[PDB]
Amino acid sequence: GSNRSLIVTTLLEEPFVMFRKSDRTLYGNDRFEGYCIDLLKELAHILGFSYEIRLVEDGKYGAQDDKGQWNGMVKELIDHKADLAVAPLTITHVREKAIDFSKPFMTLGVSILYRKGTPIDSADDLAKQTKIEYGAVKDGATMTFFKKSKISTFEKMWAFMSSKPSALVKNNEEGIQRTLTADYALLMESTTIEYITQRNCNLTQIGGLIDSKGYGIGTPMGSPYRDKITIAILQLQEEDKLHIMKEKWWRGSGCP
Ligand SMILES: C[C@H](C[C@H](N)C(=O)[O-])C(=O)O
Ligand SMILES: [Cl-]
Ligand SMILES: [Zn+2]
Ligand SMILES: [Zn+2]
Repeated sequence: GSNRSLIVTTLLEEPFVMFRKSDRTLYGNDRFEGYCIDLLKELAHILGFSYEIRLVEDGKYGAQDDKGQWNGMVKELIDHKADLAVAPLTITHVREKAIDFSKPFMTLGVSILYRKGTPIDSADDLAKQTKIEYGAVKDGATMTFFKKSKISTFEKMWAFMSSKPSALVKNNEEGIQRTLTADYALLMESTTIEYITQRNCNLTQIGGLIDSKGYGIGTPMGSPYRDKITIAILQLQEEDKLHIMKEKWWRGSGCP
């Protein structure tokens, strides 16, 4: 064991982690802002560590291939290339077999992003039909949810998605654009839907939450920092700081 700064793996995703806008050019950690950047700053202060933020090269959250090999931030942790993954990283039972998670700092569920004014009201309506395309981000928790479901409705939807080489999108930005340009609904985590629908009055959430889960800080399996981060998250919750941080970055814009 050594004393050194922690390496934090992450990726770009609004409003969690973004390149802050400046016209003096910025280096290192100073390049970044967002809810997860604030959370990291608070966790580092409480626990007393310095750190360096590195974007994950493949830009992916993490999913397993047919051989069982991981990619994205999960793989960085597995390979011990980072000490912490600080991102909107969904805690899943499958991922827990490969990495460790703090307790959640945010909770959420899968829901549906679609246009307003349609008669679609639930995931069942989407599995019912064919005119409206639907999908999710590739190599993500939401995709894995459908690929692994044993509920008929979601097995059907996975068959649909999986077979269309367009429905599984590279990231949230491309999914949002598809919703804006084609007859397409995005399966998407509810926190990000809240973020988008507060800023785009022509989009809405369709239905409620299809499941319930949390975002946690990821560590390599067995890391001593996992329980420390958990304790610090509980302190930030008790101090009201996770509340302030959410409302800081989910500020919202006027939608009549
Ligand atoms: C984009 C998002 C990624 C998700 N937060 C994950 O950790 O895999 C999703 O899958 O819906
Ligand atoms: Cl980087
Ligand atoms: Zn290690
Ligand atoms: Zn409040």
